[PDB]
Amino acid sequence: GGLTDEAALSCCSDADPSTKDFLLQQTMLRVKDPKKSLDFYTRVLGMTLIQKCDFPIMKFSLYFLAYEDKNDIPKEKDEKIAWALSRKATLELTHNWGTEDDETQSYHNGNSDPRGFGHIGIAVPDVYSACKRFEELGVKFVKKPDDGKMKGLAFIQDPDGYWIEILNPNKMATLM
Amino acid sequence: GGLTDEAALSCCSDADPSTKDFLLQQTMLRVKDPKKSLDFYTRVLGMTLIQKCDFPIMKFSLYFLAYEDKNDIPKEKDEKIAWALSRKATLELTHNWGTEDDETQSYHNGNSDPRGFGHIGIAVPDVYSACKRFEELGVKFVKKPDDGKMKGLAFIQDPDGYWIEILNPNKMATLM
Ligand SMILES: N[C@@H](CCC(=O)N[C@@H](CS[C@@H](O)N(O)c1ccc(I)cc1)C(=O)NCC(=O)O)C(=O)O
Ligand SMILES: N[C@@H](CCC(=O)N[C@@H](CS[C@@H](O)N(O)c1ccc(I)cc1)C(=O)NCC(=O)O)C(=O)O
Ligand SMILES: [Zn+2]
Ligand SMILES: [Zn+2]
Repeated sequence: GGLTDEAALSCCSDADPSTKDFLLQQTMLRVKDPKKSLDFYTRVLGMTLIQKCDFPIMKFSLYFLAYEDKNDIPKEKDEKIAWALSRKATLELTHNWGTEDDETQSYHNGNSDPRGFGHIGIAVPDVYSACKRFEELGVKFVKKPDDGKMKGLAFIQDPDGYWIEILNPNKMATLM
Repeated sequence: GGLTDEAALSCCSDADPSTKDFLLQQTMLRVKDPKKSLDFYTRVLGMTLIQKCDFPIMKFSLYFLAYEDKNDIPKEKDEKIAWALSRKATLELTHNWGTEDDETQSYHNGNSDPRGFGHIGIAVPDVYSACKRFEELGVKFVKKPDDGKMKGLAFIQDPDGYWIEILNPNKMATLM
């Protein structure tokens, strides 16, 4: 079986005071073609590009996306970086230059061997209307809301095949 | 080369009004042994276990961790699930029952072929003092702050080998 509630709680320690201002800032995914990824995360999911970083010597670019208002992005370069990297829950897309033209390359989504990472998840007001719009836009589904084992939640895929869960927090209580 | 700023902006669309309340709620990682993972995320990183879910029929448990105050967790079951799954920036650890006793099993961190997912990142007030405490606790480092190419940021590993970046948002402006 799994851990009992009691055993799980027994493995948890209270937070040391030196970790009090820590925050979960980002999740990083590698993307083959940033033009496709930027269109997907902004047009389909409504995220905002808050910061683009280029490192010519190492041949890669980074794209930070988040659910933030465009009007809150600072104009000054140094303030912009400090603000972008101190937002909670950002998505960092890494583009290693050249992958978009290489037919033998692709990234692995973690859901087939060898497994590891599973998904990112977006909380929405209504899974059914959000998925109706996704179907209208031609988005590829891993799991429609009424398919699979757990009903009421969905999995879509981004341009690289990463899985994105679509969930409504106020309808999850009957799954357990 | 990579995308110019102008070309990147050209691939972004304004957010459709039906995505206005969407939020980036979780990142899911599979963990071999939840006892080790819970101790690492709570004792080393100071996160709080906000919700534990067990699915006996499918043989797995889910552990949601976040930088949230323990006193804000609702007491009622249904309110607790709605609150936990509407927090931004949570970490979902999936335990498939039995992996902790299987010597031939382990998860892949995404940083060696086949690559995909890279890391989660934690923003802290001071990278050097946080890493000093991590060293005192026996945490395994992928990259100490002054090693590697980008100075001032670190990468530590959790019990499964997943990479966790330690960064100070106010010291990143000179890297570009
Ligand atoms: N054996 C699986 C175990 C994990 C698992 O099965 N996760 C669920 C989504 S719950 C999840 O990811 N999530 O965020 C969540 C957490 C708590 C609740 I309550 C509801 C949803 C899944 O993929 N279901 C497919 C289906 O139902 O057909 C694995 O390794 O991925
Ligand atoms: N070829 C690489 C490209 C991505 C990459 O190299 N990322 C950096 C951390 S920046 C990153 O992950 N992050 O959040 C970040 C973003 C913007 C800034 I400004 C600073 C840090 C890395 O791993 N450096 C190792 C080293 O320096 O030795 C890859 O595929 O992983
Ligand atoms: Zn990063
Ligand atoms: Zn999930």
